Amino acid sequence: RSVYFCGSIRGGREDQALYARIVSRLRRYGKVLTEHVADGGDQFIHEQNLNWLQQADVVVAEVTQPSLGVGYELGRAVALGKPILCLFRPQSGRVLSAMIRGAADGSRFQVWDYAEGEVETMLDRYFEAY
Amino acid sequence: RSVYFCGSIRGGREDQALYARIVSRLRRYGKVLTGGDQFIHEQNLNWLQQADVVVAEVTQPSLGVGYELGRAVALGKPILCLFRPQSGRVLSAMIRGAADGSRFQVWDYAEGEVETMLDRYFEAY
Ligand SMILES: O=P(O)(O)OC[C@H]1O[C@@H](n2cnc3c(NC4CCCC4)ncnc32)[C@H](O)[C@@H]1O
Ligand SMILES: O=P(O)(O)OC[C@H]1O[C@@H](n2cnc3c(NC4CCCC4)ncnc32)[C@H](O)[C@@H]1O
Repeated sequence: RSVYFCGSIRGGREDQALYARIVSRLRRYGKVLTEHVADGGDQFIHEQNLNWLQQADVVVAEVTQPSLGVGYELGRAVALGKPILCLFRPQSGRVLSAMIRGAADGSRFQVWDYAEGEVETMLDRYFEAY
Repeated sequence: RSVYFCGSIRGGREDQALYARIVSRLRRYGKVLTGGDQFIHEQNLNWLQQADVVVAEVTQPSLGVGYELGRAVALGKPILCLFRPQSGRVLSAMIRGAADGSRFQVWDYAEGEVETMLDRYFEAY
């Protein structure tokens, strides 16, 4: 089973520690294809990621930090019909993009509010139901 | 003929005045098309499917602008991305790496140059 994890890089690395926790937890549920997010130029990066996205069985995104790449990955993922879980922290004090919040089906595309400490329990809840 | 314009909102409205200028200039080249959030998403995707060209100002990081570009690429839309390196920011590798120089172009520009960059692209067309 393949999992594609999305999180901000050039959008900012403020949530890196949280990304590492998410990736560690995701390894219980499959192979994390994009593990370097939590640590040939741009063309290669893009194509390598697109190939991984096509292979992935599920896409998990932490969407608290605004990022073009995370948004782009989610857009491509929806077009591929992938099951998507977005995780957002309201305590950040920001309001989540209407385009992400509004993409929610509440089934194939889920957007869940969580508190920083609960990330592991949220992922367990999703992958128990998956 | 019809144009979808993308720019950061909840990502930050720092460049809002610039966006307005982009939109004014786009009017010469086509019709600019652009629960609560569910409706906004549905409306925008409808416009995106109808669009003949997609233009995005990608200087301010934004999930929504990224998502629009992802959806637009999957639909094979011609895409122009405009980026300001004098902002001090480095552009997303996923956006820059998506470019192919034809159906997906990324153009670096300086403050005051945006209209001429638009004129060139739409004169291609
Ligand atoms: O850099 P932004 O915040 O626009 O996008 C981050 C998202 O887009 C993908 N991404 C962005 N830059 C990446 C990247 N960059 C290289 C590794 C560090 C410097 C260049 N490598 C792999 N994936 C990348 C990641 O999977 C991540 O989820
Ligand atoms: O809000 P972010 O920065 O994630 O995304 C902005 C992009 O996504 C679309 N968008 C986001 N919020 C929108 C919106 N209303 C939101 C609901 C209250 C104000 C913002 N109305 C129309 N389009 C919107 C725009 O076309 C814009 O290009």
